[PDB]
Parts: sequence; structure tokens; C-alpha cells
Amino acid sequence: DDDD
Amino acid sequence: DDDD
Amino acid sequence: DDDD
Amino acid sequence: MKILKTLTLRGPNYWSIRRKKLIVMRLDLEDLAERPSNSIPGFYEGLIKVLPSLVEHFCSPGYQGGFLERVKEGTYMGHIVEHVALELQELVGMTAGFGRTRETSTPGVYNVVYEYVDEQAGRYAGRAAVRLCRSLVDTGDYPRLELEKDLEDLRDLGANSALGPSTETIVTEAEARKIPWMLLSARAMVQLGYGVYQQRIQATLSSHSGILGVELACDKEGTKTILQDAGIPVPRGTTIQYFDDLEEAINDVGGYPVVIKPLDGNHGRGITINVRHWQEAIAAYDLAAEESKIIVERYYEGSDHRVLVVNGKLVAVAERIPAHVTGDGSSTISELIEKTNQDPNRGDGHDNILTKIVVNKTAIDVMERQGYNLDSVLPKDEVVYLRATANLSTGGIAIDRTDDIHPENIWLMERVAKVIGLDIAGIDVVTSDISKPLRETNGVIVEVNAAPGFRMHVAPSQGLPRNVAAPVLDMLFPPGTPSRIPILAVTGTNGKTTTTRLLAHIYRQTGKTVGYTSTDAIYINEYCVEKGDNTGPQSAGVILRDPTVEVAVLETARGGILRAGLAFDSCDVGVVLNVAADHLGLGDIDTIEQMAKVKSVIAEVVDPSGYAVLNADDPLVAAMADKVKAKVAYFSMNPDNPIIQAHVRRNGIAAVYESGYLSILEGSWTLRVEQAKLIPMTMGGMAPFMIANALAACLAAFVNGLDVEVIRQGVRTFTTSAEQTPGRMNLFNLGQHHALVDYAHNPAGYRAVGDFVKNWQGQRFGVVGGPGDRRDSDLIELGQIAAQVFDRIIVKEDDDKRGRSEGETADLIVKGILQENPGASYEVILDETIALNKALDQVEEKGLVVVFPESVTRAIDLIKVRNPI
Amino acid sequence: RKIPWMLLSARAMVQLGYGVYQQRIQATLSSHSGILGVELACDKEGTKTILQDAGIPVPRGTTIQYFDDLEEAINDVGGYPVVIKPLDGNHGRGITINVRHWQEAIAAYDLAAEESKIIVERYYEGSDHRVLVVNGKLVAVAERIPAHVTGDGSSTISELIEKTNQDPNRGDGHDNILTKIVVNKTAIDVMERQGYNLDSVLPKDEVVYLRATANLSTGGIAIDRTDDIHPENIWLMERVAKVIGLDIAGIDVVTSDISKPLRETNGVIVEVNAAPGFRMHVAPSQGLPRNVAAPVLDMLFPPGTPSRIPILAVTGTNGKTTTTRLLAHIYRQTGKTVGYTSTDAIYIN
Amino acid sequence: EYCVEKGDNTGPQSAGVILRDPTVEVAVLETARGGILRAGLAFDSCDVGVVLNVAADHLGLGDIDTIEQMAKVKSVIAEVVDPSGYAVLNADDPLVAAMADKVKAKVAYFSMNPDNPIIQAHVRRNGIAAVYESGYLSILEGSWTLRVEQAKLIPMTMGGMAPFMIANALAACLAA
Ligand SMILES: Nc1ncnc2c1ncn2[C@@H]1O[C@H](COP(=O)(O)OP(=O)(O)OP(=O)(O)O)[C@@H](O)[C@H]1O
Ligand SMILES: Nc1ncnc2c1ncn2[C@@H]1O[C@H](COP(=O)(O)OP(=O)(O)OP(=O)(O)O)[C@@H](O)[C@H]1O
Ligand SMILES: Nc1ncnc2c1ncn2[C@@H]1O[C@H](COP(=O)(O)OP(=O)(O)OP(=O)(O)O)[C@@H](O)[C@H]1O
Ligand SMILES: Nc1ncnc2c1ncn2[C@@H]1O[C@H](COP(=O)(O)OP(=O)(O)OP(=O)(O)O)[C@@H](O)[C@H]1O
Ligand SMILES: [Mg+2]
Ligand SMILES: [Mg+2]
Ligand SMILES: [Mg+2]
Ligand SMILES: [Mg+2]
Ligand SMILES: [Mg+2]
Ligand SMILES: [Mg+2]
Ligand SMILES: [Mg+2]
Ligand SMILES: [Zn+2]
Repeated sequence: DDDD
Repeated sequence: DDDD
Repeated sequence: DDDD
Repeated sequence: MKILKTLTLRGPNYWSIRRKKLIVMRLDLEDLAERPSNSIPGFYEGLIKVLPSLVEHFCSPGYQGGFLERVKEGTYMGHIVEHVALELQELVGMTAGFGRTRETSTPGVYNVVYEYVDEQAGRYAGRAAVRLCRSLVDTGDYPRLELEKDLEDLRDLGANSALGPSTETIVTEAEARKIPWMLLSARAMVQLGYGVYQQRIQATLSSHSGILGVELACDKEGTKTILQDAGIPVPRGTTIQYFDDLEEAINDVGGYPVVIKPLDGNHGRGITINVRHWQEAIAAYDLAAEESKIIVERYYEGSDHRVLVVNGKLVAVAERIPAHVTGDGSSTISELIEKTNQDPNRGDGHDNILTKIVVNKTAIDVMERQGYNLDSVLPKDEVVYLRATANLSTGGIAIDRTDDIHPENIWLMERVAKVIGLDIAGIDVVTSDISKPLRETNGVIVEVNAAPGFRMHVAPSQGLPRNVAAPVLDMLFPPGTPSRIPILAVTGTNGKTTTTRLLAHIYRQTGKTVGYTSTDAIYINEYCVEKGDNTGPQSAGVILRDPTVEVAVLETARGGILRAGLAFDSCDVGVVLNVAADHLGLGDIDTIEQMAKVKSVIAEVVDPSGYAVLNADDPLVAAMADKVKAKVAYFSMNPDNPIIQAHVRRNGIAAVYESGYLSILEGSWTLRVEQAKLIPMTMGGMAPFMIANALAACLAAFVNGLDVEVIRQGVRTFTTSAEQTPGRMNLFNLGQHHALVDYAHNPAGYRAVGDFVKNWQGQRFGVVGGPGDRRDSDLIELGQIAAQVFDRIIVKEDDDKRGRSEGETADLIVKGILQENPGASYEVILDETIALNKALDQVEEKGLVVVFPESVTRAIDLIKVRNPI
Repeated sequence: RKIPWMLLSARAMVQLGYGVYQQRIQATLSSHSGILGVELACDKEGTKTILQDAGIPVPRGTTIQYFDDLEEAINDVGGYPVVIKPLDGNHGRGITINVRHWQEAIAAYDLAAEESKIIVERYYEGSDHRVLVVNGKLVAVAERIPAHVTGDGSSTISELIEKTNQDPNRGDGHDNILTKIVVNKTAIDVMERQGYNLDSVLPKDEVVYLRATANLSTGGIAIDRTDDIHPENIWLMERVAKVIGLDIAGIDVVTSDISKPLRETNGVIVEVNAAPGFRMHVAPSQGLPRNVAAPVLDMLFPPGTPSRIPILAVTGTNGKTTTTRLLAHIYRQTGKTVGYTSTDAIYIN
Repeated sequence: EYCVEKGDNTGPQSAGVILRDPTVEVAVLETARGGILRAGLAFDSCDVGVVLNVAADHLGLGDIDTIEQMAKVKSVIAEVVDPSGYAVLNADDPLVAAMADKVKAKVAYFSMNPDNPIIQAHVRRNGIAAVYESGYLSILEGSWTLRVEQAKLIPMTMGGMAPFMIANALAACLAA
């Protein structure tokens, strides 16, 4: 939830 | 949820 | 610093 | 074979300056020490068949046939487990090649040193190498399944510790630019830089990313409202709170080509892209309805483009296309998928450029909407999509279009990032032609993303890769600014703590925040952070991670270097004060030549633009000048030292003691700093060892740029009083009598104090202390020293601890003192607390008594019974 | 200070200043508040780890994943005077402050167990102090005390509550300085633990608490102690804010004496808060009110800098559009970004 | 763009006009063998030293008879570059590439052939090079490729049909  |  |  | 001890080194060390990541294993060859390979039947064939890959290893002969030849020859097992630990790591893709062996202790115990990539995998491979080798010197083989399971454990250990690819990208560029980095204990964060210049990152978020911008960007309705008020083109559309209102919503949008999304996110799921009929709208609703509560947006034609903006400036543009096959001859879809899924650039994930195309129910569903299924033959050049959206991880492609973007579109993208408030942002654009203005192609901006990934820009399937990280590091560390704070590292056998406190005191006179570590505590600007022995790499890390520190002064001990390496990699000033024979026999360092190699680590890590400060009066220290890549400065207590003279003639810098002054020689000019008699740490000029420490601190401050006037102010106001530096020259005035409390350990400190005593301008010289039972057989030497200095020598060595027997230590001192000079009233008293140090009036008026107690805490409590001034 | 302000269309944000000098705020968060600092401050275990590695005093304690392991956890802490919290937040709820017995520990567990998954911290003595730090610099300190009554003559607790709840400074909320004291089952529960109930007469000067924690909104008080804080304690508080990474931060400190170093009074830092409120500092019940906002505006708009961009307004019956385009063209020759509006369109450069 | 003096203005006497001029911020100086052999260099040290090629012109003059001697005259520029600066060498020229072992400064290379072994060995050690590839003039910096422009779109190059003009454009881009 951190490489969009 | 904004005046801690 | 050279090898094995 | 047993493993007795394991150390993990992380930084420049004894074995290597460059090989920072090493495991040192202390291996006990209980067996095998007496059996050099050829005495172990079968130990050649078993080794090569279990590990057939142990071929490329050169060992010492220098060529590809170097190792193995040495197994046929009488090589001992401690040299073999070392080539197995390296090979086991190589077999799972972790590259390591350095290693060494040395015999220590009693015969049969060896130090096995090898390189690691991952810390846990490294230690694992070591233990595994021992088991493999032990089975083969018992039996003739090693089960294949006991090799494969160990290789599986190494693969998992090296996977669990991996950084994600967006962090690897930033870290690699940071190393190229010489920016230091560390992992932090919380939330997978990484620190870049030292002290006051530190920055933090977490994947694609940084210390410059604001919370309001990030939260707004995650609110799809909020983002749309803000942008359309700014005149930015966005899709037309509305919202429904899961009522069956689609039949009406489609009317505000303007017709059936609509998009139905879940009303919240759950990854890229629940989205129907091009609805054309009512029945399709119903199906789309039921799927969208699965998530929490836009639903009917107008559908726009064009390709999906990703634009990356970093500091209000455009960095990269990529066009994304979903997994597909085409009419590459008159073949079926199932044949076409198998044909292209064999491409050498496809497989797994982040292993190669592309991944595999997978047929699943969702591929079938996407094809049904296009009028196709797996058995259909495509017309020449027909394209069939197997996925609704583009993504490299699902088998799609990415094309670099960075140089094809129109100047007006560049302006608009930068304005979007600023309106939302993001530093690093990804922008999703739908357009038929990125080379024309969006107003002419009727394109829209669909989404803004905080913390975007970089894979499509650093590893595109078509076009040129872009260095995305460079623009990130440029905003965090703007050109011309530092990423580091000054580091002054102090080492040597004796005098480190005193030198460290004086040097910190001098820098403090400039008004900066100075942090330092010593054997007493960790301090910042005169406040204590932690107490106790705080030397070593764990304390150095407290100061370097501290956001307020501008200057770091660190005393460095051999214990820390031998146990875990240095904490900082490089420094500006490296000071080596002396090499002497203390701590020998510990840590596998038996000789003075070896101790010199431990101390030289500091001199060898000084940055080429910095300085090494060496003692020209010390033969082992002066010799380090030929290893140093940095500039060299020297200090001495004798202005005529040939080294100093040769050096200043070549326009070097030196500090000397001359004519009662401490002065700096810079080329042909002499700069006087102050007189020894006027500097309080020096006992009226009568303590040569204190003068030498003052010279080293003054020279380090000078070569690093401080002015002379600042240095004078610092030496004039520095104190080492009782209750500040207990046990380090505490002189007490008690009636017509003086007494000194100190704490010598190795003999050099008994001599250093003895010289102070020789210079005492008073009457009798007495000694009321001595060594404990923790010393090596140097009691006679210590006795000989006392006999050369004092005329009142009373022996005390039968104390409260009595580490060995009773009074034998005192008897050995007596043998020494009466050997050298049987003329100092050589009484043995043993009671050091209520007799030796109590009957002090045996000493003539204004004489001096020196206390070398087991414990200074007691000595300074006892001396006080006489009411000191 | 003559800084222009506007409300924005999204997320209740307010804009301060014009053009390139604009700043945004949302309550107590601003355009200078970083996400990593704010998220770390909301992670109680993460915050504790980071601070103790920096040499900052924090409570001793452990964690349990809702197993009945309290009987063992109390041993690592060092004895029964312990604190049991829910393992996550749900406002100031589910917390037992001073456990002394096993049976109490069990009751505390069942209540803490209601939330998602520290449970046994050592209990420390002292008062609850709130410290406000704005830009790596201390602004205000206040001491907080929970709702209570005292032995103000030989009266019962129920009489004492009615006596003090008539005070003209009490009522409603943000309408006056103090609010009303309300007796409910939770007041009764707090009094039972002290050996009292509503019909008991208090001894002279005895103090009975009606609440477990301090809060002005529940009837407690706040005392300004800003000028009584020791220089070493000031240094430590500023260091805490910088270690976490917050611009505006509230720090919760437990100590018996704010005028002595925390190491001498054996005090601890209990919590760090992003986006703290200001009521206790701008409207204390005792002491002098502080202008908290002034230090905030000083970091957003540093002294000597502008908050506005030049505005050139053109009017008149005829000739406005022509004059507007020429004037914009002239300013543009200086290399600046010029925006303008006319009857034909809105343009930027 | 204003002319101060006209005529052959190479040599140390002209370099001195620019260096003594109170308005100049950057100095770019073409340096000839005539000036070096007759009176030495005017500046002692420099930031960038560019050596384009060595060829057999002017032999027999100034006591320089051989190509090996002419190479020693040209190498004077490479040897006066400050250690913090760069020497820019032609990797396609055997006498020029060889000067790299005399240089105390950093070395950058340029070539018209991306596969030149020198360039490959150099970028693998994280050096900098400029090459002509795929119709583009580009800079190789470590593992990354930076494209500057296409040869066909740069007017000094005759539509991409004049290789010697491309080579000069590469040297100027790399020095900048
Ligand atoms: N109105 C529209 N017209 C045409 N295409 C659209 C429209 N809206 C979205 N898309 C496309 O559909 C896809 C949906 O992306 P979306 O905005 O909903 O983010 P998401 O699906 O929730 O998360 P993710 O990006 O990981 O898939 C994008 O590839 C985009 O190109
Ligand atoms: N060159 C020297 N400089 C200062 N003190 C010395 C020197 N040589 C011997 N000594 C004596 O030994 C003692 C060493 O104390 P000091 O703390 O300064 O060294 P140290 O390196 O910090 O020891 P440690 O390893 O325990 O930290 C002094 O009090 C002094 O009596
Ligand atoms: N170890 C401790 N020793 C003594 N008192 C404590 C300890 N821990 C917390 N407290 C006190 O108990 C209260 C609990 O505050 P807490 O840290 O759990 O935040 P919270 O209750 O979850 O949210 P809120 O502040 O709104 O009540 C505080 O008033 C604090 O003074
Ligand atoms: N003083 C004046 N300056 C310029 N134009 C004038 C003036 N007086 C009369 N005119 C005439 O009237 C027209 C006014 O055009 P202009 O756009 O410049 O004024 P305007 O204020 O913008 O009108 P509007 O209210 O529609 O915006 C000109 O084209 C010109 O023919
Ligand atoms: Mg070897
Ligand atoms: Mg998207
Ligand atoms: Mg020591
Ligand atoms: Mg020390
Ligand atoms: Mg709190
Ligand atoms: Mg009008
Ligand atoms: Mg008009
Ligand atoms: Zn070997």
C-alpha cells in the first residue's frame, strides 16, 4: 500500500 | 479526530 | 583486499 | 569441529578497510587439527561430488586450478570450511568472495573470516559449512536432501531482508553521490546523511511530503473538486449511495458510454470501463456495489499515460498498454498466447522486464466482450486484450514517451502537482496523442497519486531507462549543500578521554552543538544523555543519528573495533596518540606490531581531503604515515625531532612544545598559542603527558579550520577538577601536605605520574598505591618504577578483592622495589584504607603523596578526612 | 497581522496568503507537517522504540496478544503497581491506572480486551503535564487535574458536588472556562476504588476524584506552569519533538515536580501527539492565557517575508481590456509569472 | 559577440587579453603548437583540457620531426589540467588515448563507435563518455544513457553527412  |  |  | 565464538563486523576493521561486511568465526578443530586431508580417507571425492562447484576458487596459488589442488596436498579443515561457507552463499545468488584463516590460541583453534551479503544468511552458511565438512570426514558423502534444504533456507533468509525496488533505486544513487545511509528501527524507514543534515525516506514518501497533500490525493471526490475549480480538465460524472439510480445518472453524464467504479478503493477491482447497454450497467452495478460507499463517469477515448513530477518539475512520461495478443498470422488466440509467453524477456516478477500472461476466468470475460474466445483465429493485425487495465505485473507493456510531450502539456502537469500539494507525484492521463494539447485531443486527467512506483520508468519495455532517483536526491540534498557533519576520531593506548574532552570544549567556544562520547558518558552541549562506558559503534550511532548535532568528537577503543568495526566509514580528522603494550593477549592480539595494526585503522579511514594527526615521538605511530591517503600533520615534545624538521621544510604543519610555549609551525612561520604554565590542565607545566595531549587537541582544531584565538580561549578555561574527572590527576591540598589521586593501569601511567612527582616543588615524595591482581607479570617493573621516583614507598598489595591468594602481589612488588633502590623506607602495610593513606604526616611539610587505589571513589572520600582546601 | 484568508472547497481547509506565498492549514495540522512524523507519533510502540534509543526516559512495559499472560507480564515490569491499556486506541477508554491486585488485573484485562490487538506498564507517580512545542521551541506548559471535590467543611460528597457545580465559571462547553461535573456510573466506580460514595462525609482537606483522567471537557482544571519549567527539561522536550519529526507537537509528561530535572524526580514521557488542541493554553482555569497562534504564524510566514503578491486593478468605462493586456506584457519582460483576467479569457504566461 | 581584435590571435599574448579583462566570467581558448613551442602556455592550469587528434601536419618545423614528438607537444594541455578537473580524450585516436597515463586529472572519452573497448571498460568503472549511436549524440554516465539530440537536427552537421563535424560536436558537448 506504498507503491501506487 | 483532530484536536488531540 | 584480495580474495580467498 | 566446534564453533566457540561468532562476531559480525559492520564497518572498517582489522581484517579489511574495504570489506565492511564480515563474519569472524572462532573454530575449534578438536579432531582434524592432526589430520591434514590425506589422513582422512575419502575426503576429496566426497568434497567435490557434494559441492562440484568448488572449482573457480583460486585460494593462494593464483589461478583457476588453485583450490582443490590444496585439498590433494595436506591442507587442514579450518581452511576448507571457509571455501564452503562462501560457496553455499554463491549457490543461492549472494555474491561473496573474500576470506582468510589464521591460527590462534592453542594449536587447533582458528579464526575463519568470510564475507557476507545478508547478515543472517551469512551466519547460517557458516554453520552449514561446518556440518557438511564434518560429515565428509566421518563418512564419504553428504545426503543430497540435506544440501537442498539448506540452500532453501538461505534463499528465504536473503529474501526476507530485501529492500523493495523503489528503495533500492534511491539507495544506489545515494551511494554513487557518497551520501551515508542507515536503516531505522521503526516502520521500515531509511535515514540519509548525519546529524543536522539528515533526511528520511520510506519507499516513495519522504521528509518533504506533507500530510495535507497526501490525504487530498487519496480522496477522489476532493481531488476532482479542487482541480476543476482551478480550470483543469477532469471527467464528467456523479455519485449514487448504492441506490438503483443508474438509469437516471447516465442522463447527467450524457449517454451510455460510461464508467462504473466501486465507490471506494480495493486495489484495481470492481471496475467496468465501457458500458454501452442497460443490462451491462446493471451487471456493473452489482459488482461495484461490493465495496464501501464516481459511479457513472463519461467514458473518454485514448491511451493510458503516466506522468512523473518530482519537485514541481517533469521527470518522465510512459505509455501503458494491457496484456494482449495480435493477429500475427492466421493462428488462434490460445496458440498466440503460448507463442508470446515464451519470450525470453518474460517471467516471474522484478526478475525480468516483463511477466507472463495468464489465462484465467477474467481473461475469458475480457475476451467475450470483444467477440472472441480461445479457439478463434484472428484476422491479420487484429488486437485482442486479455486484461481490462494496464499493469506490468499482469503482463502489459510500458513505452517511454518522455521526449514526445508538448510544452503546453508539460505546463499543465506541473500546475496539477502544485495545486494538490505533492512533491513526488504520479499523474494518470487519458489521451489519444500526448504530442498535442489536451484541449485539442479532448483528453482528461483521471487521477493523482501520492507515493508512485518507479519500475515503468527505470525498466520500460520499449525506449530508454531514466534515472528517476537523481531528481529526488537533488531536492533532499540541494547542490552545494553537505550531507555530513565533521567527525573527529581519537585513538591510542593512553590519553584518549582527556584529549576528547578538551577538543570538544574548544569546538564548543564557537557556539555550535557538539556531541561526544567517552568512557564515562554520552554528552551533548554539557547535558548527559547516557552514563557508563559509551565507547564503541553503538554509541557513535546515537550521536550521528541525533538531529541537533553539528560536530561529533568520538573516543575510539580497540574493544569496539575488534568486536564490530567502526560506525562511520570515513572522517575528517583522525588522531593517533600512542601505541603501547596494554591489553595484549586479548582479542587474538599478542604483539605490539599487531596492536599497531588495530590503531592504524583510524588513520586509514581519513578522507583524502582531511588529516591524520600523528605523534612524531612514537616510532610505531610515525610509521603509519606511509599508509595514509590523507594529509599528515605531526606533533612532538621536542622541536628538533628530524621528522618535524623535514616536514616543515616541505611546507607541512606541526605542533611543538618550545620555550615554555605551545606553538604551531606552519611552513616558515611560528604561531604561539599559549604558555604551558597558564593552561590549568597542565599541572603548572609539571606534567609532560598533559602537555602532549594539549598539543594534539590544538593541532586537530587548527587543521580543521578553527582560529587561534578560539583555541586560546578553549585551553585557558578548560578544567579537569575533582568531581569532573575522578581518578585523573585529582590534586588535593590538605594542610602542609599534598596528595594526588590517579588511576594508572598499564605501566606507562605509573611512569607518567612518576614524572609529575619528580617535578614536585616541595619535600618528600611518597606512594600509597599499586596494581591489583588482574595484571600480567609486570609487578617487578611497577616496583622498579616506584623505586626511581619516591623516597617513601609503602607496599599495599593484599587488598579486599584478593583475586589471587593473599599477599603474594605485595611480596613481588617488594622484590622489585628493593632490587632497583633499597633506600625508601620500604614498609609493607597492606591496609590501604585506614593506615597507608591515613598516616600521611610521616611526610615532610609540603611533600607529595600519590595514590594509585583499587577504587578512586574510595580514595577521594578518604583523602577528604584531612579537610582539603 | 493583515494576512488574507479563504476557505477552500475541500476537507475543511483554509488558505492563508496569495499566489506563490500561500500556506494551508487544517485545524492544528499545516503545510509544514510531514507525514512520516505524524504517522510515527500515532504508533505507540514505534514512538517508544525510537525515543528510548535516543536516551529519552519512557515507561517500562510489555505487550500481550490477548492471551491470559498478565500473571507473567507483571514480573518483567517489576511488581503489581501497573497500568493496563487497550492494545489500541478508542478515545480515552478502557484504561486502568493503578492495579495493585491480581483480581483487579483480571477485571482490567477484560475491559482492555474489548479493542484491537502496552498492557502492563510500570505505574509512575506524579501529575499530568502538557507541554507545547511549535518549531523546535517551547511555547507553553500546563498542569492538568481531573474533576474532583474536597473536604471543604464537614459535608457529604453529594453536597460538595452540588456546591461547586454552581460556580459561575462552569457550564456547557467552549461557552465558559469550565464545564459541569456529572455523576454517572463511572464517577461511582472511581469513588468506590477510593473507599467513598455519595453519602460519605469527607475529613478536612481530603480530595476525592470523580474521574480517572484529566480533561477540561469532563470538569477538570488546567494550571499554567510555563515559567516554572527547569532549563534542562526545556532542552529535553525540544529534543523529543525533533527526534519524532513534528513541527507542532504536544508532549505528555508525568512528574511530581516540573521545576526539577526529570532524572531526579524519576519522571517519564508518556506520549507524543500530532495536531494537539490549544484550549488549555489559551483559556487556562488558573494563570495567564498565552498567545499560541503567534508562534505558528511566525513559522509559516517568517519575519520579513511577504504573504501577498502585487495586485494591479484596472477599471473605467472604456479601454480596460487593452490596458490590461499591455500592462501584463510589460511585467512579463521581467521574467516573472504573470496571471491576468479579461473579458476574453484567463491566462497565465 | 563583439570583436576586440582581428587576425590570428592564438598564442599566450592573446590569452592574456582575455584573462586580464575585468568583465570576463568564462574563458575558452584555442591553443596551437606555434604558441607552445615559441613561448609556453599563458595560464599554468585549467579546468578542462580537450585534445581532439594528433596528425602529421607541420612536421619538420620547430625541431619536431616525428609524430611521437608532435604527440608530446599536444600532451602539454592534458598535463596541466588541475586534479579536480578533466581531460577530454579521443578514444578513436591511438596517440591521444595513450595520454591518459600521464594525466593527474579525471579522464572522459569520446568516440564515433559505441563498441570501442576503451569506452566499455571505462563506463564499467563508472566513468563518463560521449558516443554517437542510433542517430543520436548521447552521454554515457555509468549505466545511464542521456540523449542530447539527433545529428540530423544539428545545423553544423551537414544533415548528418559530415562525420568530422559530429566528432567536434561530441567533444564540445562532453566538455560542457
Ligand atoms: N472516465 C474514464 N474514461 C476512460 N478511461 C478511464 C476513465 N476512468 C478511468 N479510466 C481507466 O480505467 C482505469 C481505472 O483506474 P482507477 O482510476 O479507477 O484507479 P484504480 O483502478 O482504483 O486503482 P489502480 O490504478 O491500481 O487500477 C485506468 O487505467 C484508467 O486509464
Ligand atoms: N599520554 C598520556 N596522556 C594522558 N594520560 C596518560 C598518558 N600516559 C599515561 N597516562 C596516565 O594514565 C591515565 C589514562 O587516563 P585516560 O582516561 O586519559 O586514558 P584512557 O585511554 O581514556 O583509558 P581508557 O581505555 O580506560 O578510556 C592518566 O590519568 C595518566 O595518569
Ligand atoms: N505508566 C504510567 N504511569 C502513570 N500514569 C500513566 C501511565 N501511563 C499513562 N498514564 C496516565 O493515564 C492517562 C492515559 O493516557 P493515554 O496514554 O493512554 O492516551 P489515551 O487515553 O489513549 O487517549 P487520551 O489522552 O485522550 O485519554 C494519561 O492521563 C496519563 O497521565
Ligand atoms: N479610451 C479608450 N481606450 C480604448 N478604446 C476606446 C476608448 N474609448 C473608446 N474606445 C473604443 O471602444 C472599444 C472598447 O474596447 P475595450 O475592450 O478596450 O474596452 P472594454 O472595457 O474591455 O469593453 P468591455 O466592457 O466589453 O470589456 C475600442 O475598440 C475602441 O474602438
Ligand atoms: Mg588465505
Ligand atoms: Mg490509477
Ligand atoms: Mg584501554
Ligand atoms: Mg576513555
Ligand atoms: Mg494523552
Ligand atoms: Mg462594459
Ligand atoms: Mg473587457
Ligand atoms: Zn584458500
